[PDB]
Amino acid sequence: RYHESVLEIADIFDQADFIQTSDAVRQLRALMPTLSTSQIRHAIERIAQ
Amino acid sequence: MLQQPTGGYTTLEQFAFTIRNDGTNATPTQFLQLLSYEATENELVKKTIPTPETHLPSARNVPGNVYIEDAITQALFGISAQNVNAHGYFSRLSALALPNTSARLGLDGVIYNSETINIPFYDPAAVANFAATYAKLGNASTPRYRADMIDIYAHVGLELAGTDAERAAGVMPVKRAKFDSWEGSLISLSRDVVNWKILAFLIDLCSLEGEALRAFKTRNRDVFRMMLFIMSTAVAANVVNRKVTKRVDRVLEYIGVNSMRTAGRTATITYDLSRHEFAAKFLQLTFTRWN
Repeated sequence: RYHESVLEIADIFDQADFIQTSDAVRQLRALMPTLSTSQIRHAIERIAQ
Repeated sequence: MLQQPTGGYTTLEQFAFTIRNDGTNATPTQFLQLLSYEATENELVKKTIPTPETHLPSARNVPGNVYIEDAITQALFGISAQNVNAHGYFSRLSALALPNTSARLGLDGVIYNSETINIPFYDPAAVANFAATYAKLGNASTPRYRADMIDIYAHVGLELAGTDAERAAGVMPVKRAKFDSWEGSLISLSRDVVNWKILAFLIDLCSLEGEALRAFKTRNRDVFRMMLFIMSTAVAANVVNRKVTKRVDRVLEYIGVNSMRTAGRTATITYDLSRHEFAAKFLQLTFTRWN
């Protein structure tokens, strides 16, 4: 009786001032193609300018 | 007239006092607990109080329908009052203590010349003993007669957080108040206390006698503590907010010491310089008469 796939959001702490970001940021990340070193450098430059 | 009820004018119930604990009102007794006390390494000594010079301003009768009761409640608790210490209103009041005067204090708090039918008031004898003592505040401002400030506050503190072994003794360690909060809570309670008809609580603090008094002080020990706290807010210097768990908390920095200004210009109600001149000479009368 097999597994599945979920997320934890680091709710197992209950200590404030940490874990500010939530679940949703991860979902956005696993949607774009895998960025190489030179691509990341380019992407940083573009948003900056 | 309503004559006077024996056991207080505050046992009537038509006019009482309820702090608005957010969406639901409550009683002063019920509110005091939400606050805890932090003993710091500072100490105050209970200093004795000087007598008040007897020389209340003479009688004038300019025609104004003066709201003397409304003015009083405004300065002590009111949010940013203006021209509180001006001379004209009190002088008119002092006419009140005079035996045989066509000038009756309205129940609602407005003073009149002669009288009216449609409006019921307090019997002339109840007000006579009242204005005998609170007319004096009027001239609290004069260079010669003016009252202290940096020292009456050694009493404010014992009452707000006075432990019973502490008001039994003389000295109390400097405390630090902290209680639950709703963000706009300090201003919110100050907006609310302004309508208590604080006249009623005072016009009977001079009429009640030896036994009726012993019972009065032992019941309203809260209605007094309340206006004391809200007043002691403007005075203490630093307001620090603590963000714990999912809660939010307000700390009032030092219950017993006149910082001399500010409190929080935004987080609370502030006292001008013509306020320390007033609230001081006020406490110099209620406290003395109170104990």
